[PDB]
Amino acid sequence: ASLPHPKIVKKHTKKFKRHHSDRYHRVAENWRKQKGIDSVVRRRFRGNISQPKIGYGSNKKTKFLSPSGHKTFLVANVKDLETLTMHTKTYAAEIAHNISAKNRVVILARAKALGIKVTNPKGRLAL
Amino acid sequence: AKSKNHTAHNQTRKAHRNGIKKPKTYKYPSLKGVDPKFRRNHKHALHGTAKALAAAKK
Amino acid sequence: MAHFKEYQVIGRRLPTESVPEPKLFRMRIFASNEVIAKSRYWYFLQKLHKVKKASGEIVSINQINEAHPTKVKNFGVWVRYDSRSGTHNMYKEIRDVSRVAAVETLYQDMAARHRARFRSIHILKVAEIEKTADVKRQYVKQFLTKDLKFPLPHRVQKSTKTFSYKRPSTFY
Amino acid sequence: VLKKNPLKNKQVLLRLNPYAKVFAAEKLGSKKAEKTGTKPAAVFTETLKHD
Amino acid sequence: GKSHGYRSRTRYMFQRDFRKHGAVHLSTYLKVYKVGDIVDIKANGSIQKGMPHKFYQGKTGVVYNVTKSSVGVIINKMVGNRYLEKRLNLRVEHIKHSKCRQEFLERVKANAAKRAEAKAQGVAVQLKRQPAQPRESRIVSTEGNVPQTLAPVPYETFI
Amino acid sequence: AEQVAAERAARKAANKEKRAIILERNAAYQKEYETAERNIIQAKRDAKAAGSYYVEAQHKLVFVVRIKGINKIPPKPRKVLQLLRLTRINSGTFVKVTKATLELLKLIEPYVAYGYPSYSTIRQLVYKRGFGKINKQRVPLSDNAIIEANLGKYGILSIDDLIHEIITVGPHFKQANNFLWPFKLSNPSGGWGVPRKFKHFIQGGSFGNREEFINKLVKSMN
Amino acid sequence: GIDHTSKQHKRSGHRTAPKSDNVYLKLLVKLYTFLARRTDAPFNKVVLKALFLSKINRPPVSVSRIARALKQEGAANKTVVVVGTVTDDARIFEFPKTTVAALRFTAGARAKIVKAGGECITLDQLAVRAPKGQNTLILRGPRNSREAVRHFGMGPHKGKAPRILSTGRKFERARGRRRSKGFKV
RNA sequence: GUCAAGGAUGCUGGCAUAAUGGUUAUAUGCCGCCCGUCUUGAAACACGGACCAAGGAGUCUAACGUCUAUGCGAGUGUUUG
RNA sequence: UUGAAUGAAGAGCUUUUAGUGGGCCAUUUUUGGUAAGCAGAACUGGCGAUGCGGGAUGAACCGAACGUAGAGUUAAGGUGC
RNA sequence: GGGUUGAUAUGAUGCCCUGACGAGUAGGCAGGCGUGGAGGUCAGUGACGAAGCCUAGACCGUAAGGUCGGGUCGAACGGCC
Ligand SMILES: [Mg+2]
Ligand SMILES: [Mg+2]
Ligand SMILES: [Mg+2]
Ligand SMILES: [Mg+2]
Ligand SMILES: [Mg+2]
Ligand SMILES: [Mg+2]
Ligand SMILES: [Mg+2]
Ligand SMILES: [Mg+2]
Ligand SMILES: [Mg+2]
Ligand SMILES: [Mg+2]
Ligand SMILES: [Mg+2]
Ligand SMILES: [Mg+2]
Ligand SMILES: [Mg+2]
Ligand SMILES: [Mg+2]
Ligand SMILES: [Mg+2]
Ligand SMILES: [Mg+2]
Ligand SMILES: [Mg+2]
Ligand SMILES: [Mg+2]
Ligand SMILES: [Mg+2]
Ligand SMILES: [Mg+2]
Ligand SMILES: [Mg+2]
Ligand SMILES: [Mg+2]
Ligand SMILES: [Mg+2]
Ligand SMILES: [Mg+2]
Ligand SMILES: [Mg+2]
Ligand SMILES: [Mg+2]
Ligand SMILES: [Mg+2]
Ligand SMILES: [Mg+2]
Ligand SMILES: [Mg+2]
Ligand SMILES: [Mg+2]
Ligand SMILES: [Mg+2]
Ligand SMILES: [Mg+2]
Ligand SMILES: [Mg+2]
Repeated sequence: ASLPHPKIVKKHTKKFKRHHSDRYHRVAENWRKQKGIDSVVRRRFRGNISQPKIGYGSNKKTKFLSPSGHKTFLVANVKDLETLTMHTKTYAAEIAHNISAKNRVVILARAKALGIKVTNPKGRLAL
Repeated sequence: AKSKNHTAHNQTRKAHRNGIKKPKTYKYPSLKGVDPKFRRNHKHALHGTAKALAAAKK
Repeated sequence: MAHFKEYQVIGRRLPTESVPEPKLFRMRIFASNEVIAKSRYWYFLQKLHKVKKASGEIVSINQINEAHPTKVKNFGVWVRYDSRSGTHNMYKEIRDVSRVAAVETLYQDMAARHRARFRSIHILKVAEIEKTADVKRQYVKQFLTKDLKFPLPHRVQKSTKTFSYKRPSTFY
Repeated sequence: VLKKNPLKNKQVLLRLNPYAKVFAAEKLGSKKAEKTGTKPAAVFTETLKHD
Repeated sequence: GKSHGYRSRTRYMFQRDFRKHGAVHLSTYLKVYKVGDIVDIKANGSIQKGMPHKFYQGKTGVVYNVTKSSVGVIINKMVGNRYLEKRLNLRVEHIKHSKCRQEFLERVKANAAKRAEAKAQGVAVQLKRQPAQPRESRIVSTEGNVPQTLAPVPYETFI
Repeated sequence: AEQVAAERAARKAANKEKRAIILERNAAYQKEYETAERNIIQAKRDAKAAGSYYVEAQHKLVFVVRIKGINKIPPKPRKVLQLLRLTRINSGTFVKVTKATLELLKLIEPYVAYGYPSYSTIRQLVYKRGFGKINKQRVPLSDNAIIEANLGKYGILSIDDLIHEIITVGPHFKQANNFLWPFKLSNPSGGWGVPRKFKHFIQGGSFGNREEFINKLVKSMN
Repeated sequence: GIDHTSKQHKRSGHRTAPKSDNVYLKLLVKLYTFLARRTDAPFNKVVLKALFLSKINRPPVSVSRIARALKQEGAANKTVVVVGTVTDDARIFEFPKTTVAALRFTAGARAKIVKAGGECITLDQLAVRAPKGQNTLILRGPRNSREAVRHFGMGPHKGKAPRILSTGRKFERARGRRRSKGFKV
C-alpha cells in the first residue's frame, strides 16, 4: 500500500505516433512535429492525428506515479535500495536491467526486509 | 514582369501596432529657431536673474 | 407579429424658447411592441413634418385594445405599398373580430399575393364598414348572405401514429 | 474556494444582505398597493379612442 | 509623368473666397501674437511670401517664435508611426488666433470667479462641464393642444 | 491568549455594528425604490386625470451586452467596444446614458444589444455574476467586506449599496461601475427569439436598443 | 475568443534575480528579499532591485563622487550605499570620514576610505546596522558615460560617434562630413 | 451548541479477478486526399520520392558590434620571451 | 468635481537583431476597357499564416478564432428521408 | 500580483495563495530529450552474462524519450555534476 492519492487521470492514454509512420518503414513512430507548409496534421484538420501539447499534461499530484501509487526508483544494488528506507509508501524500487541473477536475490531479500516494494521481482528468477 | 506597383494596404495596421506616438512635450523647449536677438538678450536676462537671486539668497 | 398591437403614439417636437407647448402630433401604429411602435411613429413623422427623433420627443404611447373584440366586423383597409416597379395604393376588405387581427390578415395577404414585405407597406386606414352594401369586395360579400351555412368536405384527420389499421375515411 | 450563489442558498443570501430576513418576513415583494380611485379625463379617453 | 510640386493640388484651396479678393484688411496686421499662442493656419493665396505648405492648412499649432512680419508655429505631423514637430515660419496673413483657446481662457476666468464666489460662501461649486444629460420628467398639457394628427398619405404622383 | 480573545470579541462587535448599518441602509433603499415607483405610477395617473400626459424621465442607465464575436470588426467600433469593456461575446456593462455615451452606443450598435435594466435584473446580475476588480485580479464578491475595502471611501459598504449606485446613477457611479468587472453572461437559455441575430431589434434581429426588453434577455443569459 | 487589448503572457521585462552564479550575491539577494518583504521600507526594495543589475547598469562610484555626495547639506554623516563597486580617485586630495556600504571596493578605494578614519561596509553589515535603511544615501555611477553609449542612435545630425576601428584623417572625415566634400552629415 | 455558513459525506451491496481498466486485432457509426517544396493559391493533370540500412548539410578561423557572466579597476592584459 | 465622457490591460525609454520587401480576395468609392476568374488605385476586414460549425463541394463568404476534458446554452445554418 | 525565517523547514532557481490568458507560417527566444568523446563521482553494472538486436508484453513522460520483463547474444558499459 502507498500513500492515498487522487484517482489517476491520464487524459490521453494513446501513444502520440508520428504521421505516416504507419505508411513508410523509414519513418519511425517516434513523434516528430510535421513542419510542412501544407501539412494537414500541422494545420489540425478534423480526422487527423492529435499532436502532443501541454494541455495533455498529467495532474501534478498524480504525476510520475505508477498504478500502485508509487514513483519508480531505479535500483542497482543494496545501497541504492536503502535510500528508500523511509520512503516505502511513496517510492517503489525497480531493479535495473543489467543486474545479475545472484545480486537480484539479495536486493529482493533486503527490500522484503525493509518493506520496500519492487516492481519487477521476477527478472532472472531460476524456475 | 508586371506586378503590384504601390499600395497603402496594411500600413495603418503596422503604424498602429506600436501606436502612433505624440512627440513627448517638455518644459523648457529648445531655443532652436527662436530669434537670435531674443536669444542673446534672454541669456543675459537669465544670467542677471540668477545673479540677483543668489545675491538675495546667499 | 404573433398578433399585432395597435398603439397610439403621441410625440411633440421638443419645446424651445420661442415655441413652448408644441403641437402634439398623434398616430395609430400597428406594431409588435412599443420599440417598433415608436420607430414607426418617427418614420411617419419624418414623412409628414420637419422633425426627427433627436429634435423631438415621445410624450405618450398607449395600447388601444379592441372595443368589441368578439364582434365580427368588416374592415376596409386602405394601404400603400411598394411593388418591385413602383408604388401603388390598394383597398382591401377583411372580415375579422379586431383591427389587429385584420391588419395581420392584411400583412399575410399582401406578402402572399403581392410579395410585399413589412417594410414596403403603409397602413393608410383601417375603418370598419358600419353597414353592409357599403361592403365592396366579393370575397367578403359572400359571408354576408342570410342564413349562411357551408360544409367542410374532405376532412383530413391528423394521426399521431405512423401506421393505421383502418384505411381512413374523409367524411365530415 | 467555490462561489455559492445568492438567489439560491439562503445562507449566502443572509450573509450578504441582512435585510433578506425582513423582506421574507414582511413578504415585501407581494405587497398590495392602496386602491386609489383616479378616473382619467374625457380628453384623454377620446384622444385614445379617436380614429 | 507624376507632378508633386510645392503647390500641387492646391487649385481651390489657395483660392480667394468669392467677393473677398483683393487687399488684406488691417486687423490681420494689427493682431498681436506672443509665444505660446495657439493659432489656426489658413493660407492667404494673395500673399505669396511666407505661405505654409498645403499640408499645414487647417492645422492648428503653438507659436514658438515671433519675428518682424511672421511667427513660428509648431505643428505635429504624423509621419509613419509617430508624430514629428514641424517648425513653420509663416507670415501673419496666413495665421489667426484660435477661438477655441479664447473661449477656454474665458472658461478659466469663469471657473476662478465661481470658485471665489463659493469660497465667499461655504458651499461646493462643482465646476466641471457635464454632457447633455437625459431629460427629466414632464407633464405636457393638452389645454389648447389636443393631440391631433392623421395617418400616412396615399401615393399621388404630381409629375 | 486573552488579548487575542479581546480582539476576537472586538471584531465580532464591529461586525454586528456593520451589519446593523447595512440592514438599515437596505431598508431605506427598499423604501425609496417603492416610493419612487409609486410616485411615477401616481404621476401618470394624475396627469391622465388632469387631461395632460406625464412624460417619464429619460433613462439614465443602459445595460449593454456584446452579442457579436471577435473577428471582422472595424477599428472604430472595435475601439469603442474595448472602451466599454465588451471584449468578448456576451459581456455586459452598465453604461451611464449621456450624450458622450449615446454616440458610443450608436457606433457599436450592430454588435451589442442594449436596453434599460430594471432593479430586479441589476440585483440578479450583481448577485450571481458580480465580480470585483481588486489588484485587477477579478475577485468574486461573495462578502460585503471586499466591497467595503475598495468602494468604502465612496460610502458603498455592501452589495446592495453597490446595486443602489447603479440603479440610481449616483455621484460615484463611475467608480462603482469600474469596480464591477464586465459581466460574463452565458448564451440565453431559451434562445434569442429571432431566427437571425444581426438585424436590428426593430427589424426582427437582436442588436440595437431593446429598451425595456433587455431584462428578459439578460435574465435568460443569467 | 477574447478581443485582446494587450499582449498576452507578456513578461514584466525586469530582472527578478541576478543572472550571476555568485553564491554570495545570491545570499545578499536572499537577505534583501526578506528585508523588502518584511520591513516595508523603500530602501530595501531599491537595494534588492539594484542587486539584480548587470555590470553596465552598475557603474563604479568613485570616492570623489562619494565625497561630493557627502558635501550636500546635512548629508555629511549619512551612510553612503553603493550597490556596486567603489573605485579610487587620486584627483581628490581630501577625503572625509564616513561610512560607505558597497558590494566591492577596489584596494585604492578601501585604503583611501580607511586612511581618513572611515569604514568600509558590506551590504549585510549595512542590513544589520540600518535595516530600514535609516540615514542612508544611495549613490549611482554614470550610465551614459560608457563608451558604447556614444554610438547609440547614430544617424544624420545626431552627433553620435561612428562605430570606427581606426580614427584619423582618411577615416570618415570626408564626403558626408564637411561642406567641401559632398555635404555635411 | 447546532447548521445546507471559505469545495461530499453517511448507509449498503456484489466482486476481489481479467470483473473494471491497459494494450492489441477486428467490426460498426461518423470523419479522414500524399507527403516534402516553390507559390496569391497543391490532393493536384506542378516538381522530388520504388523500398531499406549506413553516410548526409550554418562549421572553424582572423577582426569586430550589441548584450551578459567574471577578475581587477584609472588602470588593465602572466603564457613574445 | 483640479476644471468633459469612457477606458487604461502598468507608463516611459533604450539597445540589438530575425524574417519580409512576388501577394491575393470580399463589401463600398473608383480609373482603362465591350466585359472578365482582366489590369490599376482609396478605406476597412480577411486569406496568406487558420483549424472549427455552416454554404453538398471550395484559401478569402456566414458564424466563430483553437490548451486537455465534463455538463449546459447558442451562433450561422437547418428540422420528410 | 502576492504570502512564507528569531527549527520558514533545512528543497527560498522551494512550498503555497490569488486572478487572467492559451490559434499560428516565416522568424525569435526559452525549458528540456537523445549521440560520439573528456574531467569528476556512484568505493556504479557485468562471463552467476556488458553492449547490440528482436518483442500487436509492462510502466513513466504532453513529447523528445526513459525504464523494465522475455528471447538471442558474448566483453564491455551506464546514472548524476
Ligand atoms: Mg503513453
Ligand atoms: Mg507518445
Ligand atoms: Mg522518427
Ligand atoms: Mg498554405
Ligand atoms: Mg476558482
Ligand atoms: Mg497633380
Ligand atoms: Mg475655399
Ligand atoms: Mg433546450
Ligand atoms: Mg489479475
Ligand atoms: Mg472493457
Ligand atoms: Mg469522408
Ligand atoms: Mg508565401
Ligand atoms: Mg503539397
Ligand atoms: Mg518520379
Ligand atoms: Mg532516390
Ligand atoms: Mg542515419
Ligand atoms: Mg527590396
Ligand atoms: Mg514588389
Ligand atoms: Mg471606367
Ligand atoms: Mg494555411
Ligand atoms: Mg470551413
Ligand atoms: Mg452556414
Ligand atoms: Mg453551394
Ligand atoms: Mg443544403
Ligand atoms: Mg457581415
Ligand atoms: Mg457541447
Ligand atoms: Mg502558441
Ligand atoms: Mg560519451
Ligand atoms: Mg561488481
Ligand atoms: Mg544482455
Ligand atoms: Mg515489430
Ligand atoms: Mg570474445
Ligand atoms: Mg547511452
